[PDB]
Amino acid sequence: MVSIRRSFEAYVDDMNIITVLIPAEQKEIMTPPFRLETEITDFPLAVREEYSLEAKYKYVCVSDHPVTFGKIHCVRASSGHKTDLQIGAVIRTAAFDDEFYYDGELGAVYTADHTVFKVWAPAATSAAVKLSHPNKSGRTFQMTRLEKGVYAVTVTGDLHGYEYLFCICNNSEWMETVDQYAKAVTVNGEKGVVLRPDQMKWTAPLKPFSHPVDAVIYETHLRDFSIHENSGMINKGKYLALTETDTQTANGSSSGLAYVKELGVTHVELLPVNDFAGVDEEKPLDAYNWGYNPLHFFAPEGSYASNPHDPQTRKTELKQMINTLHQHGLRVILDVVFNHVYKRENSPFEKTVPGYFFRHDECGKPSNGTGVGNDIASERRMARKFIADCVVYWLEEYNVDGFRFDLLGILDIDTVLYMKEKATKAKPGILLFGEGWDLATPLPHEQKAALANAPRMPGIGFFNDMFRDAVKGNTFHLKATGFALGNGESAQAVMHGIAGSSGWKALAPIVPEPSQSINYVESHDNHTFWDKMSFALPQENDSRKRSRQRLAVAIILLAQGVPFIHSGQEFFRTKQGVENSYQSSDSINQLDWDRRETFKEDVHYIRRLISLRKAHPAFRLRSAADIQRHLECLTLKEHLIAYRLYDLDEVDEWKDIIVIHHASPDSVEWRLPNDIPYRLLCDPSGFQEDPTEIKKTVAVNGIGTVILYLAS
Ligand SMILES: [Ca+2]
Repeated sequence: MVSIRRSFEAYVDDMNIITVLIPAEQKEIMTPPFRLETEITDFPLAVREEYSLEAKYKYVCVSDHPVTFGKIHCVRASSGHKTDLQIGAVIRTAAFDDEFYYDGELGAVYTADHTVFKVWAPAATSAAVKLSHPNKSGRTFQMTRLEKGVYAVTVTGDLHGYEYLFCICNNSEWMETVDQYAKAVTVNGEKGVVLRPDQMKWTAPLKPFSHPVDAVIYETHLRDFSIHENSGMINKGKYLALTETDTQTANGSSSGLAYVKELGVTHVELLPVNDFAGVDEEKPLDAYNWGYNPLHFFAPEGSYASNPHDPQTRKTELKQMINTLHQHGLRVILDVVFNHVYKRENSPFEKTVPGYFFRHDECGKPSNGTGVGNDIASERRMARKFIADCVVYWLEEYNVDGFRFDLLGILDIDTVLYMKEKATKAKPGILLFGEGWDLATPLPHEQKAALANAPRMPGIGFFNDMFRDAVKGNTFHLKATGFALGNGESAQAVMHGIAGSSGWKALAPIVPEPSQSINYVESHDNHTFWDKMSFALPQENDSRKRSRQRLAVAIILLAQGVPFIHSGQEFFRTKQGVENSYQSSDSINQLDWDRRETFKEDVHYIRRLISLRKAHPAFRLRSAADIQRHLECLTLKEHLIAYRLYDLDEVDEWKDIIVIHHASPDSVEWRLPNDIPYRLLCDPSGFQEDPTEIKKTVAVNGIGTVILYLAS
């Protein structure tokens, strides 16, 4: 690794302190007094303290006046030697943040007449914009430093289609980088692209969503969803697939958009659609990736587009997909990754303002609470601005309906509340939730947007890992089993989840209100419910396993809270035992439409459970207080849980509702809390077309759910 040759080193580690490092074998030569120099300036430096290091001797110096950024600084030793003042830790100080915070817009501001380019690079001494265009003249123009560390330049002419890169000079080293706010990029996101507004017209206006507990979330990956040969969709693994109406499998079973609509889901959650690394857009079939390797936060991923070479195309297709879903009454949730970037060292953040956008440990090294290399320092003011900017942009430009925050716990609460204010204002009713894991990132525990602090984040939901493990079984231990798999030890936790996880007797609340509990038993992470259960119950036949998985769905779908379903879960999706399929082949990750046909009856069961939920508000109480007033547990045994919803006068169409979950293949009788005749709406066999009436007792035969209801 080559480098600029320098006599000694000097860094601005704080607004008024300069650290001078002198190579050991020069300690007696390059000695103090040290002076700071710049055009029009030459001041003395006071040595607060000095001490030896491995191969260098250090001097912690103080300056009477705070360092002025944007200009090259020289520090001279008494020996006459000099070196350029480099950037130190000063960038991560509150003082530095308050001095340079910029509240204006950044990026490329286009007009048919001219484009204004702006980049925040407070610690830099120079910046320029590099313009290029297919078969055209390339030009690089110096940018001017304005207030708040912002560099800008106005380029006359119509820049539509022009590619651009920023050149930022930090510590006398120029780095080339894509605009952090790039809203379009070239294939494989190598350069940003300036594009005129595409005049997209949203023709499927939707009123703000009623309430979180009224949603049914369906998590899917754009490639997985339609890549299968029998998917019935033409644009396999592309944005346009979901725009295809009335598609069906070879045997005639509904597929794609029609399928999703038919299931009764309200929100389709998509894995990362912003540009990420992991798939060569030039050869999309040669590799696969979930997409959790952020490159450009304001631009779409190119492998899902019909043509990744034409900058506007991916934008057009993602917007059409979203508008079409809306035309069909479906809403969209975007999985976003503001907790880290792919390859910190070469990221736009690091190349523009070194050390600013990432958290560091006490030793000065990048923290790794995310476990993937770096943690975005959301608490830094321009980072908080970026995240808020990004969320509002996706809402305004792509008209989405919510966001699932990957590693939500890595973000700081103030940032979360700040973006929430801006996001809900731009789009009333949107869903905002994520995995509030308490991770080892350098933030005080009460500042982490973790589950534990849910009480301070009203309007933000969290994946309920407790309810997940209670029903399915511990996720960390393959063999561990949950209530649905026959473990009576988790019956109470399950009942707690059924009640919205907002407190149950001796059990402390998981979240304050049910609107904040994302109830699920499967997601793209870890083994699918089918594969997990297959390892935990190696001696159980497929038929029984199917009943257990259907049981887990009924528990979640008939539970207070916000139901979440992993795509393919409805038909026992399997990944061949793969635990973490982030980069596995399509054979592993594709949505198996053949399996969808095979278990069309099971899929139908979950469809009925969803319709049941939608037709009865009793399952969608809006507060822990209302739940305490209409839900009560009637029986809690190792393999049997019976609860009921009552006093539903102005709540439900039905006067009383009883739900019994049985997790054992044996048969048992269950006494009702009264002798009034009820309607047998469902049993382990599934829903009954013509509900028979039963009295005093009811048979509970095998694994499954029985539902009784009293009309009015
Ligand atoms: Ca990409």
